[PDB]
Amino acid sequence: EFQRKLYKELVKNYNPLERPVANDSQPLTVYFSLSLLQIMDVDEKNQVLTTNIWLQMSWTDHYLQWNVSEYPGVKTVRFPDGQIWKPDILLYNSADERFDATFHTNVLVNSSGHCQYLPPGIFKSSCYIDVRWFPFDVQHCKLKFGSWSYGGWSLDLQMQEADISGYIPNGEWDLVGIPGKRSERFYECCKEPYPDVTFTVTMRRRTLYYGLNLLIPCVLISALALLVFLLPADSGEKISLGITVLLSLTVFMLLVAEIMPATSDSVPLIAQYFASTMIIVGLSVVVTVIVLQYHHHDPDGGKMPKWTRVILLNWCAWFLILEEVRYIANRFRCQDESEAVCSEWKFAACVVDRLCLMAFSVFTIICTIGILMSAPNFVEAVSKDF
Amino acid sequence: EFQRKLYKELVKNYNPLERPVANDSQPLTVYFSLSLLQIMDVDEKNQVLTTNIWLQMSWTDHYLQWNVSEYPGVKTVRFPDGQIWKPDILLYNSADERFDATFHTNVLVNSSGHCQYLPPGIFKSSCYIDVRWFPFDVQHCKLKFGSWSYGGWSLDLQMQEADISGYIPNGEWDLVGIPGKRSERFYECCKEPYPDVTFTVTMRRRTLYYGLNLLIPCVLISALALLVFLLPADSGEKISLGITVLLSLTVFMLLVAEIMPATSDSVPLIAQYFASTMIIVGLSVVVTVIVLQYHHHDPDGGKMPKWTRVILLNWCAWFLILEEVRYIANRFRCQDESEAVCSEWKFAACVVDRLCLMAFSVFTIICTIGILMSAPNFVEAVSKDF
Amino acid sequence: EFQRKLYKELVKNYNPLERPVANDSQPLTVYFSLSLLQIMDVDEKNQVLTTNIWLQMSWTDHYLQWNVSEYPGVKTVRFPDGQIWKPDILLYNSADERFDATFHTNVLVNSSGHCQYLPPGIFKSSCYIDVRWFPFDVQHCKLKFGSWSYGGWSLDLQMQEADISGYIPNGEWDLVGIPGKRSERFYECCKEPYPDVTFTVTMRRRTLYYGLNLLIPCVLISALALLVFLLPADSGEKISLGITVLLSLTVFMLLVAEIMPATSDSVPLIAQYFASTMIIVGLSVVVTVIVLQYHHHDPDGGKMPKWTRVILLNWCAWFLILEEVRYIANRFRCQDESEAVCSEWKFAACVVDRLCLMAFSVFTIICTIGILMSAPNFVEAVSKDF
Amino acid sequence: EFQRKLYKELVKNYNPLERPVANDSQPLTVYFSLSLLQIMDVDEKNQVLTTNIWLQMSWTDHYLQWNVSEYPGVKTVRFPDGQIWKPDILLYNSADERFDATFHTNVLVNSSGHCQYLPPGIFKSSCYIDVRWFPFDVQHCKLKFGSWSYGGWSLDLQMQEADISGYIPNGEWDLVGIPGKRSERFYECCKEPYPDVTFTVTMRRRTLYYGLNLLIPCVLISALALLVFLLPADSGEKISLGITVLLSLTVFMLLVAEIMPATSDSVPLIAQYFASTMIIVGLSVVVTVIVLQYHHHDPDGGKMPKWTRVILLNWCAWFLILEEVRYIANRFRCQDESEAVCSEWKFAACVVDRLCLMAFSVFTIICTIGILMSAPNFVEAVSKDF
Amino acid sequence: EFQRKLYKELVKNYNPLERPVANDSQPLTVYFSLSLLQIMDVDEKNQVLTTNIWLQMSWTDHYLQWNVSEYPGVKTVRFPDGQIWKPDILLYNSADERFDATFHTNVLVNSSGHCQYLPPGIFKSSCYIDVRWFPFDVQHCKLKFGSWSYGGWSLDLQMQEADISGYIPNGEWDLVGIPGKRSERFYECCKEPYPDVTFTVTMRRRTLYYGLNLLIPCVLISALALLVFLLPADSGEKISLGITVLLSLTVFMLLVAEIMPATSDSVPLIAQYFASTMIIVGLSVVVTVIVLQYHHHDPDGGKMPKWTRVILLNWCAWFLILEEVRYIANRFRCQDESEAVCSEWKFAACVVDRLCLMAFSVFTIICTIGILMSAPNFVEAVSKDF
Ligand SMILES: *[C@@H]1O[C@H](CO)[C@@H](O)[C@H](O)[C@H]1NC(C)=O
Ligand SMILES: *[C@@H]1O[C@H](CO)[C@@H](O)[C@H](O)[C@H]1NC(C)=O
Ligand SMILES: *[C@@H]1O[C@H](CO)[C@@H](O)[C@H](O)[C@H]1NC(C)=O
Ligand SMILES: Clc1ccc([C@H]2C[C@@H]3CC[C@H]2N3)cn1
Ligand SMILES: Clc1ccc([C@H]2C[C@@H]3CC[C@H]2N3)cn1
Ligand SMILES: Clc1ccc([C@H]2C[C@@H]3CC[C@H]2N3)cn1
Ligand SMILES: Clc1ccc([C@H]2C[C@@H]3CC[C@H]2N3)cn1
Ligand SMILES: Clc1ccc([C@H]2C[C@@H]3CC[C@H]2N3)cn1
Ligand SMILES: [Ca+2]
Ligand SMILES: [Ca+2]
Ligand SMILES: [Ca+2]
Ligand SMILES: [Ca+2]
Ligand SMILES: [Ca+2]
Repeated sequence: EFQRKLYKELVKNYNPLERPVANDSQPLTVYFSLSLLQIMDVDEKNQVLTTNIWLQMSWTDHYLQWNVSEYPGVKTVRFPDGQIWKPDILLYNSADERFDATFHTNVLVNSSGHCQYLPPGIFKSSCYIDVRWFPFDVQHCKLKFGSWSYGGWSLDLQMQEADISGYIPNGEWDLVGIPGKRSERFYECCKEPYPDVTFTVTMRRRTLYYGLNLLIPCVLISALALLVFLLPADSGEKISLGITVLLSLTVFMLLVAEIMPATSDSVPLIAQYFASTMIIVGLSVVVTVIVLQYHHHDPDGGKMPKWTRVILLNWCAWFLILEEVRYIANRFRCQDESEAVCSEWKFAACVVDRLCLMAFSVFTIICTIGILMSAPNFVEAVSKDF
Repeated sequence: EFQRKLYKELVKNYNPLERPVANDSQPLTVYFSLSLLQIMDVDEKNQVLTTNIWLQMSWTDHYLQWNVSEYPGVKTVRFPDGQIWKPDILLYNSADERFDATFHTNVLVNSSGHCQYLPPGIFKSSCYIDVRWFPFDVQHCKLKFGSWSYGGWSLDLQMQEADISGYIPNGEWDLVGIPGKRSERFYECCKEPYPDVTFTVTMRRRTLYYGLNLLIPCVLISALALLVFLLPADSGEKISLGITVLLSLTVFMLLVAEIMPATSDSVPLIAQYFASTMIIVGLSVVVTVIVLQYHHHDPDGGKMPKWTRVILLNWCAWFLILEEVRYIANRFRCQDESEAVCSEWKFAACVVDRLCLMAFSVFTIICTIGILMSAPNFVEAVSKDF
Repeated sequence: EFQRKLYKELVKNYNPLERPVANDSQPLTVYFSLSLLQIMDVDEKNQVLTTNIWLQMSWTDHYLQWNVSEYPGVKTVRFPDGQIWKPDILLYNSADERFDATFHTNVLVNSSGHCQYLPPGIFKSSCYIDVRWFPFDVQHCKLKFGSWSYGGWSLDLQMQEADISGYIPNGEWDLVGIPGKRSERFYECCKEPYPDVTFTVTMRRRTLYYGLNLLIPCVLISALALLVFLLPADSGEKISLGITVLLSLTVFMLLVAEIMPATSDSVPLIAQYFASTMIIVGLSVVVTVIVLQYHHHDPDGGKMPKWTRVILLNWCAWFLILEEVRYIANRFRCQDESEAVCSEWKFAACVVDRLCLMAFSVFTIICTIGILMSAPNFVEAVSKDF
Repeated sequence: EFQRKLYKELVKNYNPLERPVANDSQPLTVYFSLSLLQIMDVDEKNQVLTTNIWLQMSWTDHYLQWNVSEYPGVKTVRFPDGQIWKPDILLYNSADERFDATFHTNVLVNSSGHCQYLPPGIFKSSCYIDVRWFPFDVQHCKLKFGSWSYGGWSLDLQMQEADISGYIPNGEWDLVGIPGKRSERFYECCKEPYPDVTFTVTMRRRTLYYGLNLLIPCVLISALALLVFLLPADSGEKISLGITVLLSLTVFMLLVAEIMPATSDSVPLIAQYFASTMIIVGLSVVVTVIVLQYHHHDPDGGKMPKWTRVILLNWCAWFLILEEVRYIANRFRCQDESEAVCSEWKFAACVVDRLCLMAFSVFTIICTIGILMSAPNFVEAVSKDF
Repeated sequence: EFQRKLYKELVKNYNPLERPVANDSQPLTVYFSLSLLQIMDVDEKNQVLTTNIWLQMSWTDHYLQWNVSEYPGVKTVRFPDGQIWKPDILLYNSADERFDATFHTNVLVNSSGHCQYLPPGIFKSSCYIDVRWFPFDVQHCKLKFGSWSYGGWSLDLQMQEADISGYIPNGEWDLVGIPGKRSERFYECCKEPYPDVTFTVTMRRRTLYYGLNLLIPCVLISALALLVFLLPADSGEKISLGITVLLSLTVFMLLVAEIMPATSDSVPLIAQYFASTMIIVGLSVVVTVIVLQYHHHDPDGGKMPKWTRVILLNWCAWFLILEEVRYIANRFRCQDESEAVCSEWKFAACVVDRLCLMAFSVFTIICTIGILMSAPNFVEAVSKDF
């Protein structure tokens, strides 16, 4: 009864286009806040963050004011999208391909005129993904909200801290925080400042999954590569193992690239270490192969080039019936002679391959300690996850 | 005729914004229920549940009341979305990217004013997927329904048990149940309690498909690994078989990861067993390779390091014309001597590889019995499916 | 002219919510039919059928009746979605994620009041896919159409046979038929029966493509496996060929799984045969490997275990200067002795591998004849396609 | 000014449902044409053609007629979707899953009443893809446009030739033509003929990309297979090369299948040649393997079966101290005897493998000349592209 | 207050269809500009550019003019989509499949009547991708904006330079510029010129990512191929390494093809070099195989064909008790003779393989220098990125 009379009374001359202020010269104060419920996805490939959030717009409507005594039993009313004025607040850095993911809901109003609007949304935002310290990386993905057509002189957009009380842990990501910042900016379009509220979702990646799925294979690859660098040139399977380890490493680099963006602002350290040890082992497999097929015939066949020889040699010095039996026995002695000789090529391949092992060791230690001493602390993270 | 007169009469002063209650101070009772028709998909990768469901809202409209005698032959009327009042009930934990998948249908009303609303929907919900006990896992995926803008003081949302009479078995999933729970909650947004109805789809996975597609290959891999651990170091194909089994196991781990989420709250036991036996076999292939190329030349070459030797040895003890023929015959005797010797390295690789087999056996038994004695009972499940 | 006057006359007091019947107590007869134009897709993975169809609703509107003499030259009128009454007929088992794929078109009306409505649609329906007899399988995919809010007492939904005159052959599927069935059902929701019309698209798969793409490789794999089972244990490449055939077979099983659902109600016979011959060949490769590395040293080394020996043996029985030359000549005779011996292990591996070949042959014949004598007759199908 | 007065005047009694003709008994002439801008995609997998096109509807509105002198300065007016009458012309064979991709734009009208309507669209159409002559194939993909509810007695849909002046070459496809055909048809639905306009996009594929990406590998595979067929049975790597070439060929067949539909109306010649040479090389690898492990022991071991022997033989005929040295010398002579023998199996494998090479050559020549003499001429196409 | 009175006053007789000009004979000047915020994606496969942009339409409405003194405190008003006139400006070369990605926002108006409209959008445009100079390529992707139904006589569409002040670097692409061009064009549809504004996004690709992910493997492949060409025919692993390098190269070519379009207007130089060195190494592996199995038996077996022999030879010339011991010793001498011979086939394979290495070197140098001296300068680009 009184609800019907009130709804009829309020919409007599109401104009949804009108900014609801008694003084048209004064701006309208809008308290905009956010409630994060769940981080639904982080597409590092497309640099997209898919979140579930409830916005919170609170403002005052000078015309929607009634007296509870006049209308007993009704302390609230609801007004849908087009029946009253709502701020045109939206997400600037949206990637939704509709550019507005809000599900328009009812606006709740009470006698004093305080209007609440909590539109939910599956918001897809564009946030820059940093993979320099992968996979022990923290991402600061931004959500920039603001009014499109209402400026500071017409809409004083204030900020209230974001709400994470209802947040549901994702499992693959850990929500460090979601701080907000209200900033006043000017654009090369318009003479009025347009305030914005930027909420910076700061979240840290969880590494147990990638610790047992990815890093264990990686340590296996490293150990196999060290094993390859330990086998001598004459080893039968040192060339085969090098080749096989190469192909596995390459496949696994492609795996890393599948889930990582093509942005050139930085390179995943894991992939950089991959490529490094990759060139190192490939160079070692190639050197062993050139030593085994070109230097084999001559004890000083690979030493003919002036440069190759002097390099290796000086650098190593610095760094360290009767006649019948006659014929057959002579030929057998020649066989024995031809079967049991090694020359400076075995020693050279051992030196070169030892140098390759040393180069590989310089890279493993440096990368391991560097990833340990990363801005997203690795020691503390593993202490937490292990 | 009378239908036209009735439709004209009912919408005289009706306001769809008005909550239809004679006493505006009293809340409106809404009986919300659900009818599950088919589980359409379970994207474990994105942790999404795609279901087909018919909602069931039943309430009372004080203004839509007629007398059948006055309007003979019309016991019902239908009102579409915007012509009368419907509750703003929706799915909180939605992932639809429209955030409302309901197809708005007609509201059915009878003379007493009892209004029915059964909007169908392809609902995409966010539910946490537990893969700890994969693939013998049960999932409790939640569907949280509630009114967005109407609170307990305005909408007493009651719950009626869900309906599965029309449910169609998926084939890959078995519907254990769909119990409901009505809860009253407060939010850091608003001073009124907002009741919700949470239906917990509890469903168990079917394993015949994964029993013959996945587990049979797994047992094959395990048997091949045991075979690898049984072959001696001198075996020609023990190093090749280890490598090949490694690559197959890795591929198959990647297969598991393709269909499993990256959540770090737990690890699939199948994948954990993969990684375990993987490191075990790789360590065994590596040990055989170091024994075959570094220890080969010297009978006590690998025994030079103090630590390696003492470990193996003490632990094993605790755990257990004439002159022409002269020359040629002497050299042939030397050949015979050089061709028929084995040393402590064969025994050490047998001990080490035997220890690797023992470690692999400790893991196989433990994991097999553990998966047998899982909270989602495995013995009963196989009894059902086999 | 007269068209304008007629359009003005008809919408004087028309109410689209009103069911257009002179007697409100009587139901309205709606003849619902279907016209299938093209089967666009069959996603066996998600069990979805994507079709192009034109619905056909024919009914009678008591209020849209004019006299052609009064309005010469106008025998028809068109009314869009919201201007007049249309039945709320829709597809129950829809998977569209809008749950209504109809493109709302104009309703055609003639002087007698007979209204036609032929909304086209790309309908996505959920139909259970049976892969038991893959790839010689027929699918009965259902399309259940019905009114959502109008029951039998208000809407007598009759069925007219479906129209395939304009159907376009898909090429991968053959349309055996599309019979219809009108059924009256009750639901745990409502006191009125709600009739439905179910059209059962019965279509058979075409196998020429899969006959030359898939089955030819399969027969190749089978022949290679038989070849593996024919080679003796001492064969150099019998262990390598077994391993390679294994990996190829596994890859090809994964190919089958890529296009097949994970439903556990049945298993593709092709995949079952895969897994069978897979375990058989793997067991044979494993047996040859255990015979070649453990039994090699001793002529009765594998015969030490009591059980292994008795099994093989009894089952086979049921189933079937001078002194210098002295030294060197003696050692050469010892070499000759050591170089030219085979023992009961060659015979045992031949017996065991022969038994593996017999097991493989029992499965090939049984599966080939079974697939020949399938409910979707294979002999007639190949006669048609070959 | 005059524009406002004109817009007010025209919509006085206008009814968008009314067909705008002075004589309601006469049909309305609609000139429908098309402007193709870009072929955006050809999904051969789903048999879908994605095009960018501007429709062109031109007709006459008897009621939208003004006098320029009465309204100076306004020679045109614009009317959006629902303000005036537009024909319900749409694409019958659409695959858009909205079934109408037109972006509704303004209708342009001039004093004589001539109305223009040029709605743009990303049209997805279903067109049958012929891969028989792949990749030198031409596709005739149809676009069938027509009015849904207006028939010949009410809408005389004329055709004007399509416009390609603004067309942008795709690069992967060459637009041979886009001829149109206006046809009058009847349906098993309705008593009135419903004319249609069918534009047949006839386009030819470009093969430089597939000439250097695909065909070069193919010729490599063919040469490797010929090499395999040239190596003798005793060749060490003839069995390995055959196996490796097999696996590569299979992978590359799967590549062809990835981009080709599963339609069984025809088979890609490239894939047919693949499968042919595949069975040929596999049969040759298998024959060499049976000759190398079963016939090896006995010079007439493979000649025991009556059938195998007679076949090969007749068909080939039609087609073409002292005693110490005694012992040791005798055994060495036996070694020499056992080391240097070949028998009828080498000759038989050469004959059989030569026959396999001949079968492979019969197929290569036949397929190469056939693809040369294809309905989509290959010689002229390569002359153009090379 | 005054805002309400103003909003009521302005919409008294306003017609959104009316072009807002005092003189209907004169055209309306519309200043159209653009603000690029972020390049979201470049799908080279489908030749699509996904951008985030804010349009900027500025024009004048003769009817929306008020006096600030009459309405104090209100200097601006906002009008949504359908309440006033907006130009029908859209993107001609759109690929959105809705063909309009603009999110319709409010139109801002001030007392003088100057109307601003800044609709944001995720615009998907079709732009031709040039991969000739991959990956050091620059793309000129066009955005053609224009009015659909308003021509030059009615809409003088002027251009203002695009705004990149708020642009966010993508990371994978570098924004060289976004120049604009206003052009007047006629169409085979209409008698009036329809001006357009074309903004040409000129952007350069970043190569650090592809420099360490892609090019490093490529140089590895090249070095391995050179190594293959250095090994002699008798090398044991020269045939295996060639085969393995072949398969890796092919896989990596497929990787290039995965991210590259099938357009035949040009070929990626990287892929062309792939195919070249691929045929070269395959020809070398094939030649070594024919030399090793057909020429082996006879020292002049491959020299029998007249052509093969003369080619190689002339081109190379231009380019450069007692009797017992008797028997056994004689047979041993025959063994020695048979074991230590090479013939003109080793020299011929060295010559041929040397020629293959020379052909490979002619291609490596030519392609490396050509890519260095590309229109998108490579030396400067690497100087920037390295
Ligand atoms: C509210 O309305 C009641 C009843 O009309 C009246 O007595 C009271 O004065 C009003 N209060 C205010 C603050 O206007
Ligand atoms: C219903 O209407 C009939 C006819 O007007 C009247 O006789 C009867 O009293 C009414 N019943 C009620 C319960 O109002
Ligand atoms: C604006 O309005 C004020 C107040 O009515 C009036 O005094 C003044 O002359 C007006 N100015 C113009 C330029 O019309
Ligand atoms: Cl009508 C209008 C005026 C200004 C604007 C823009 C200024 C800031 C940046 C985007 C939006 N808010 C957009 N529309
Ligand atoms: Cl106007 C309004 C008031 C309250 C709410 C919220 C309170 C609970 C949680 C989501 C929704 N229901 C949302 N909108
Ligand atoms: Cl208002 C209303 C009443 C009944 C129904 C349901 C009964 C049958 C099954 C689905 C639909 N038709 C749906 N809505
Ligand atoms: Cl109301 C009505 C009448 C007829 C038709 C159909 C007849 C032809 C084929 C499709 C459409 N045009 C569709 N709707
Ligand atoms: Cl009503 C009408 C008239 C003309 C046009 C076209 C002419 C130019 C090219 C596309 C569009 N602008 C489109 N619609
Ligand atoms: Ca991710
Ligand atoms: Ca799944
Ligand atoms: Ca399919
Ligand atoms: Ca394609
Ligand atoms: Ca890209």
